[PDB]
Amino acid sequence: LDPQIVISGSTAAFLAIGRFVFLGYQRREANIFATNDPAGFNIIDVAGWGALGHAVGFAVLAINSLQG
Amino acid sequence: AHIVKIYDTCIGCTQCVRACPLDVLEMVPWDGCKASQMASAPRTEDCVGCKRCETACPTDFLSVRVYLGSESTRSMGLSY
Amino acid sequence: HKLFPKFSQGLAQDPTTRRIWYGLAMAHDFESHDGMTEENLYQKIFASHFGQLSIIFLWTSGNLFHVAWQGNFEQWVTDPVHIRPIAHAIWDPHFGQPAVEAFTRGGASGPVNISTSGVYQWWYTIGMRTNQDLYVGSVFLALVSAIFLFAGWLHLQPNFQPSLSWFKDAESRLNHHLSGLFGVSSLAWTGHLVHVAIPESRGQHVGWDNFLSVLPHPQGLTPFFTGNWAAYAQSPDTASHVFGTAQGSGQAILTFLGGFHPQTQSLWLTDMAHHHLAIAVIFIVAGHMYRTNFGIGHRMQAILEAHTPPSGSLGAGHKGLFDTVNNSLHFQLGLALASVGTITSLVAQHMYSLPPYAFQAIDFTTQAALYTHHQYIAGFIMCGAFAHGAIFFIRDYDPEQNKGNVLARMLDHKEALISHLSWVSLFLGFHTLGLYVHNDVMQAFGTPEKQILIEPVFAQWIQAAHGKALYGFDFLLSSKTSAAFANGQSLWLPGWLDAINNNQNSLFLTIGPGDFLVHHAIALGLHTTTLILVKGALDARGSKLMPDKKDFGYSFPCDGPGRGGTCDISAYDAFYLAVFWMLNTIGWVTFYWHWKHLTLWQGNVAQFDESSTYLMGWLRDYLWLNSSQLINGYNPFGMNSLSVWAWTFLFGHLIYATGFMFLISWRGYWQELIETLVWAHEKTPLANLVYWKDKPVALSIVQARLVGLAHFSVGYIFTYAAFLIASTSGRF
Amino acid sequence: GPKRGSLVKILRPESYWFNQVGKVVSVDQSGVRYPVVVRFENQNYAGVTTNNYALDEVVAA
Amino acid sequence: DIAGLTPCSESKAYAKLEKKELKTLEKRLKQYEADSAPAVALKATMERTKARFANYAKAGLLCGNDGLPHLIADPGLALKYGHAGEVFIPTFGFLYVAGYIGYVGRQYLIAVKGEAKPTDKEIIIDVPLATKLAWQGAGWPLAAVQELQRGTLLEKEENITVSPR
Amino acid sequence: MKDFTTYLSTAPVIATIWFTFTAGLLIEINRYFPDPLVF
Amino acid sequence: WLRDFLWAQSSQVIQSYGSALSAYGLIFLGAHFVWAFSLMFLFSGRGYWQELIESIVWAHNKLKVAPAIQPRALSITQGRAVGVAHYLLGGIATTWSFFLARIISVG
Amino acid sequence: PFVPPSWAPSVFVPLTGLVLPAIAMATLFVYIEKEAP
Ligand code: CLA
Ligand code: CLA
Ligand code: CLA
Ligand code: CLA
Ligand code: CLA
Ligand SMILES: CC1=C(/C=C/C(C)=C/C=C/C(C)=C/C=C/C=C(C)/C=C/C=C(C)/C=C/C2=C(C)CCCC2(C)C)C(C)(C)CCC1
Ligand SMILES: CC1=C(/C=C/C(C)=C/C=C/C(C)=C/C=C/C=C(C)/C=C/C=C(C)/C=C/C2=C(C)CCCC2(C)C)C(C)(C)CCC1
Ligand SMILES: CC1=C(C/C=C(\C)CCC[C@H](C)CCC[C@H](C)CCCC(C)C)C(=O)c2ccccc2C1=O
Repeated sequence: LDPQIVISGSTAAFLAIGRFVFLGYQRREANIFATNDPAGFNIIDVAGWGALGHAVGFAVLAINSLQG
Repeated sequence: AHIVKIYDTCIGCTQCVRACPLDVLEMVPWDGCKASQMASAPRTEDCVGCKRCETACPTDFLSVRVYLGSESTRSMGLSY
Repeated sequence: HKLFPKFSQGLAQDPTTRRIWYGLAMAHDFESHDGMTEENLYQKIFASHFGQLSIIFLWTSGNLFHVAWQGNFEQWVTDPVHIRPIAHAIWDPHFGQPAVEAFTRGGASGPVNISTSGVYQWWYTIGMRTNQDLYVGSVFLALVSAIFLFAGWLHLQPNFQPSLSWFKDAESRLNHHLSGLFGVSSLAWTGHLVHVAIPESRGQHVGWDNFLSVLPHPQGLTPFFTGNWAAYAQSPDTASHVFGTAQGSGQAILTFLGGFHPQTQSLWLTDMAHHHLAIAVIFIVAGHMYRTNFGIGHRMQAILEAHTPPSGSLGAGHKGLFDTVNNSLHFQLGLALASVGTITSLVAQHMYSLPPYAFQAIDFTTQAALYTHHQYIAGFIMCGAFAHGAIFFIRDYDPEQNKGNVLARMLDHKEALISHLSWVSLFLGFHTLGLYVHNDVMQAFGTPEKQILIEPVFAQWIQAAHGKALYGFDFLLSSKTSAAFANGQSLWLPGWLDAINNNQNSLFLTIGPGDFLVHHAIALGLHTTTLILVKGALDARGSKLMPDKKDFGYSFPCDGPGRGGTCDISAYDAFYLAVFWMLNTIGWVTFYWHWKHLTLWQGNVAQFDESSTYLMGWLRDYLWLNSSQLINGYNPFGMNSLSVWAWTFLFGHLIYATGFMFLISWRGYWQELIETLVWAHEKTPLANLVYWKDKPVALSIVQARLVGLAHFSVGYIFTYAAFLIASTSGRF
Repeated sequence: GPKRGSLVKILRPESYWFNQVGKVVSVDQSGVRYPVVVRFENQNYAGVTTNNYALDEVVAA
Repeated sequence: DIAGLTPCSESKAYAKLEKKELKTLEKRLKQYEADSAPAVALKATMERTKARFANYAKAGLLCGNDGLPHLIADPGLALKYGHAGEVFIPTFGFLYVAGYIGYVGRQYLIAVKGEAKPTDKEIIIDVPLATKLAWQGAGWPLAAVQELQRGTLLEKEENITVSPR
Repeated sequence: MKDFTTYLSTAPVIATIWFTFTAGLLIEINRYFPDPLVF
Repeated sequence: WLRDFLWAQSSQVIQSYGSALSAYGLIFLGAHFVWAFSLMFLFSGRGYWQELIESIVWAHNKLKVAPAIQPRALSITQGRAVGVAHYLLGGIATTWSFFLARIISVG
Repeated sequence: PFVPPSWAPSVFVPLTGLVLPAIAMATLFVYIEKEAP
């Protein structure tokens, strides 16, 4: 199998989907300290969305490894 | 010593006073009821907490209340 | 006046013997001490929880030490079917030589006790093989107990006292506990299983010597970081595997097979490994939910303010409940005790039917002891949950900070609650008692064919839904053409089906009309105990007989003989009355459990099926019949090893009976008797030179209820434990 | 306040006859705090059938 | 059949229990005279025993592994397999007579509250009014659902409650 | 005679008569219809 | 006493079913029941029962079936009296059934 | 080197059965009855 492609693609997909379409909703519901990203997408946002990306990627890899 | 309180619903029927087996309560002048009499508890150090006063009171709810507090030799009714 | 107790000067100025008992009974009620503030309250609670931790680890280290020095653990592991586990040796100088001969059972030097606590199966399953491992564990846990005792001393010191803001920080505590204390501990236990406990069952020693040189899997961490996780499930243990050796062994460390190991009749170690790994990942994910000092996370008060439905069916919803859970400790203790009691019932219900440890469920006395132990623990903890809920209503409930939410609306319809609990209790009592008395009259008059035997078709429908092919419903796991049957068939169903269609285990036992009647008696006991406990929680603020009940507190004797008489009117007295029903209900569930398992273990389940539908069959075939070898423990012909359980059986009957004295006879008789005794001592010459320092009085009313319930419960527990252990160990 | 013989309804929540109906006996016209004398057909736990109430504790319903 | 239960007319332990009870009765019978009163009483007992076993095997009851009749309490399963006469028809018969008793008592209470001595009618029963309500209470489910639909079945919140309601 | 029927109208006398009637009705039903378990 | 008297001699009462002594078994169980039933009165107090009756009275008020004679919990002394009476009846009747079944069967 | 010797029950059981209960009950009885200054 291709572990690097699945993990990097899932991480890129979840980081992009949290960077662009779920940023403003997460800011509305919430209402380290400063980055120079223009949307305030700081380190802990990277950590959360990359954690979800690695989790879904390893879930896909495990379900593929069972072949089921 | 126990805690005995008198509330303003008292109608000065004197029933509580004549029910205490220890002479703790007494009637004082007052202007809040037609009888111009109110109970008072100046000697709660001798009160045992038998609650005969609460049984004798006619008002609903009670105008005399006994809250069992810290025990002494007088409040435990000990003759020894 | 006197010093003791140092927390209450109202008790310290008591000239009577009431001072000693009320200093003992009020020592740990810190909220009502002299000069108690809120920070001081939380600090003493934190140190007390350290003290409980140290006592728990010292208890476990003592179990390990007495097994390692006095047990037969290195001899038990070779033949665990025919060798009895030894708890601890007996040094009783009151013995005689027949007792020393009879308690020297085998294989021991002197008199020993045979353990029923089941620690040999648990320790042998998790990898213990020698006594030296148990000595190392005992020394390690004594060291951990000393560390927790020192930490309890340490966090009271003024440079180490936490602030009030540290205790009321709910999000940090749930995040750290759900992540660390649950998930990291379950992950580390998966690490223990994979690294030690699975290779010990394969016949390979893995200790602290060689665990950094023994691979748990022949390809270490390459399937884990490749994502080829199905490689760790390849080649599991064969169905002809001898536990603790390499014959019939496998290579896998994380399977999901279902059912039981064929020899030990217990769960697979790889299944428990992937169990703890899955829930470890789930708890570490769940512990990243709440908002600490990192910007992301949920805010619990915002969650509580959100969940309020339209149309006002819950009123203000969950508004204002964050300042009633976080500010109150009795609310938190009530939630904790409700959860822990239900989980303890869950532990008992899932450990009798799905036994986890190797050669458990062939040691029948261990099964009966563990089930009965955790069921009575769960019953006491549930009564404590409702008791501290009533204490919450009396002390901590602010009605202005709860104007319109769910908790005030419970007090608004409390009469409908208590009335419908009264209705289900009366219904279940009338019809369960009527069916039992009917069947007893049919058995007495010689016609068993007339007796009302209702078939439990709903729980049998559930058993057919789980895969049991005895009742012929054939749906969802019992039919071969089902979607759930076909989807689960490759992976976990072939073990579950083989284990559920066996009638030699406790996994989904065959049920019938006796099981019907007893489950409705159990529902009766639960709904009645819930009626008394809920009625004590809700009428704690006051009733119509006593509207100002919140002004007296939680535990006051009565309000006197006026207004018709008000005896047992406090919420404490409702707890007192509900402990009897808790003991009753757990007695019903343990009589039922024990007798159905005795008829399973003997072979004749037809005896239970024929005799459990009428109460004379209970009294004749479970209590009279299974107490023959118990009461023959000692006799005028000699004694044997069951004489200690016969003495404990009579001991429990005696303590029970002595508690009846405090429950029936009340105070003023005894106070007049003690006044005559005071006269008799002060007038007797040459003994009145000795004089008491504390004035003797009788026990108080609340103290009488507590002492009577205490003797009652201790005699109840000792009587049933003596009967259960003696019957199950003597006849097997 | 209310007149003699009229039916009233009690709003004192710690009373036995709260949310129930009685009959006014007399209303004292002095500066007494609880002038409204109401009899009830059923007795309380103390065997009493008469209580004194204030003006804002009775509603002629 | 249902839950692996055999019918009682097919069950063997049912016939064994029938034979065992007849054997006990004839062992008690064989120590008397022919035309004596204990003999007539025991022969009537044996006749009722045979009639009872024939009636239980006739009604289609389900027996277990011990030969005793088992009852089925599920409306659809019993209506499907012909077991409606053991729980379902008895539960609606009970609800008819229990609601009869409750409705007659409720009408007696509302009839006697409108007098100058309701308690005196509660101690000493008005027998003609009680018999009138007892005969009129046969249409209690119709009158019950009519009092339900008008809002006169319930008292409003003029009930007695505690200070925290 | 009016007072004797008033005494017969009292609660324990009517409870005795009514439970005698109800018990006797059940007894006669269980005599003429011996041992009903179904229907 | 527990084994050779009570346990041993209750054989006759516990196996009296299906014979003419079955009534002694029924009254054995019934007497045990009544004895236990007394403990509810002996161990409790009328305040709890009065409040329970308050809730039930509310339920009856909701359906217009509250009696004109007000439901009251038993008095303290009547609770004690009911307790001791059911206690005595239960125990004595238990020993009655035991004795009679025993001595009629082995006599 | 963990095993306590063979005479250890004959000393430790009467110790915590008689001597430490006696010292404990005596110290607690003196602590209960002590007058406050
Ligand atoms: C989970 C932990 C937990 C904690 C931290 C607490 C804490 C508290 N409880 Mg709660 N409670 C709990 C669980 C807990 N409880 C459980 C499991 C129950 C059910 C039993 C209760 C039921 C309960 C009631 C009814 C009350 C409390 C009260 C209290 C408070 C004071 C306790 C005290 O000072 O009495 C000191 C305790 C004793 C002196 C115990 C006496 C010994 C008992 C009766 C057992 C005797 C059996 C004996 C050991 C057997 C020996 C046999 C022999 C042959 C060897 C304190 C806040 C009281 C309160 O809050 O008042 C307002 C109170 O009234 N609790
Ligand atoms: C075996 C003894 C025993 C029995 C039968 C009961 C029965 C009951 N308890 Mg009690 N209880 C007991 C022991 C017992 N308790 C003890 C030891 C205590 C500790 C003090 C308590 C404390 C207690 C509390 C705190 C509460 C109860 C409640 C109840 C009632 C529960 C509802 C129900 O099941 O109705 C079914 C009815 C029965 C099982 C009773 C039998 C009724 C018979 C069948 C009817 C009459 C038959 C016959 C015609 C009579 C002829 C007699 C002749 C002289 C005329 C029920 C009456 C609760 C309650 O009131 O709920 C509504 C409640 O809150 N009990
Ligand atoms: C007290 C709760 C209760 C429970 C646990 C059951 C249990 C059962 N019902 Mg019964 N039933 C009940 C009360 C109950 N019933 C009541 C009050 C009625 C009158 C409305 C019925 C009327 C009824 C009919 C007409 C039928 C059942 C059937 C069944 C069986 C399968 C139902 C199913 O799979 O759906 C899941 C279970 C539930 C949702 C519980 C409620 C049951 C509802 C009321 C009926 C469900 C019928 C179901 C949709 C039809 C399945 C067809 C079958 C061939 C697969 C199951 C043993 C069926 C049967 O005979 O199977 C052999 C069937 O045909 N029931
Ligand atoms: C007179 C009719 C009558 C009616 C309609 C009701 C109705 C009710 N009762 Mg009440 N009750 C009654 C009399 C009645 N009761 C009597 C006589 C007693 C014993 C003193 C009780 C004691 C009682 C308790 C302890 C409880 C109820 C409860 C209830 C409710 C649930 C149904 C139930 O479980 O009853 C069950 C029936 C009984 C427990 C006893 C009934 C006895 C007989 C059969 C009825 C009386 C017949 C009457 C004398 C006939 C006179 C008519 C004639 C003069 C013309 C329901 C509102 C329960 C509740 O509150 O749930 C919401 C509940 O827990 N009742
Ligand atoms: C904490 C749980 C625990 C329990 C219930 C027991 C129980 C027993 N021990 Mg064991 N013991 C334990 C832990 C325990 N032990 C540990 C961890 C060790 C290693 C240090 C020992 C070392 C030991 C020896 C050498 C012997 C026993 C013996 C015994 C038996 C006789 C009682 C005795 O004299 O012990 C005395 C207890 C000790 C010597 C050690 C306990 C020391 C701890 C620190 C005490 C803790 C204090 C406690 C929490 C509160 C006390 C004060 C309070 C009561 C007011 C009895 C079965 C005797 C025996 O085997 O008879 C056949 C015996 O000879 N024990
Ligand atoms: C700067 C910039 C940029 C770039 C960016 C990037 C490139 C980023 C990345 C980032 C990243 C790349 C991140 C990551 C993250 C990750 C993480 C944070 C992870 C975590 C993990 C986890 C958490 C895991 C876990 C686990 C384990 C350990 C075991 C198994 C199970 C699981 C899977 C669960 C751009 C160009 C756009 C633009 C310009 C600016
Ligand atoms: C008094 C009080 C209190 C207490 C209370 C209590 C004590 C309670 C208890 C409670 C409880 C004790 C509860 C329980 C619960 C449980 C539940 C509710 C469960 C459920 C379950 C489920 C839902 C499941 C299901 C299932 C099945 C069966 C199978 C299939 C699958 C599933 C999983 C789905 C408090 C603290 C609040 C405070 C106030 C006062
Ligand atoms: C259970 C119990 C009660 C409740 C018991 C009560 C209220 C007695 C109920 C007796 C009957 C059931 C009520 C009266 C029935 C009437 C004759 C109504 C007619 C019913 C027809 C079926 C005849 C107490 O009042 C009490 C008081 C003091 C200490 C202990 C206890 C106690 O244990």
